[PDB]
Amino acid sequence: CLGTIGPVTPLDASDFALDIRMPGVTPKESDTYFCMSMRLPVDEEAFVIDFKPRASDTVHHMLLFGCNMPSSTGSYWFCDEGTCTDKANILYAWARNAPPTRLPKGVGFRVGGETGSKYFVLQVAYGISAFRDNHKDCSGVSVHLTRVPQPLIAGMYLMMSVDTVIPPGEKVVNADISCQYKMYPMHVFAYRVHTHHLGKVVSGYRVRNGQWTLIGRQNPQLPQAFYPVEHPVDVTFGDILAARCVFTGEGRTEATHIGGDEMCNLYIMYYMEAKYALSFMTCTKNVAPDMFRTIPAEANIPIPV
Ligand SMILES: [Cu+2]
Repeated sequence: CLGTIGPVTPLDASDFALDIRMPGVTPKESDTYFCMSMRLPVDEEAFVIDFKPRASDTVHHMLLFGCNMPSSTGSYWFCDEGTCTDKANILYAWARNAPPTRLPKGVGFRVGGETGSKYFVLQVAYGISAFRDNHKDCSGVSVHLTRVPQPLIAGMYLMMSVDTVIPPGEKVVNADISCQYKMYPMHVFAYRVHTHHLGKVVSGYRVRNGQWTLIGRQNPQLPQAFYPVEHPVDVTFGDILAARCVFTGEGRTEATHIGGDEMCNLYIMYYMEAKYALSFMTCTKNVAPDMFRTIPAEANIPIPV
């Protein structure tokens, strides 16, 4: 917190580093989520091509989002209040002991410009010793940006459930998500799963001509970082993306709805060739419910915490 680093560090003619660091916060109670924003210093298009975590020891988890309207203009805030008022687009997730895993060579997220995010929003989640004379913490992430066009553009394919209810006691409830893919090819290289306490497992697949290829499979009670996809999965025009979240209602007194409460989110991080690329994409439907009768057995086997 006596760093001399400077928020923008020029690197060479076309690149700069952005240091995104909590402005000296004091985590009070445990499980505390703090948020801060950082404006891109350029107006034109740039590419985020690398990330370096600068985490304290006590930092459990960090997320980085791109958006155009952070939820506060304050120095920092509590993320309970929200991340961005507009769509918060996840770019990066770090968890202690997870390998955060790198952007592949030639891949960048596109920001700035007419259609790219104007701000980053950083979230830092703290795990706290009750002495320390109000310790100041400046955890965060350094971001590497370039104005040199990248050949491959990263983006997020967000699958989410909204139609499903968990009746009390049911032990096993499936929430299924599926959409037809109709863009240029995307190549999936990482995934993140999100659910609250009732989630057991979250699985994502590419389905082509009735054959299922796993994108990724994880227990959402583990740290919600981005996990790497072993061998990147090409998703192409005509494929279906399918995801299933497995819930419990055991110990529940009343029904639980999948709506912010429970959630079934699968973040599929991809790249696409630059000239055909888009930054986002979402599925919020179950268009092919019948196909889940053929889902691989593995999508139902638990992954204990
Ligand atoms: Cu949630």
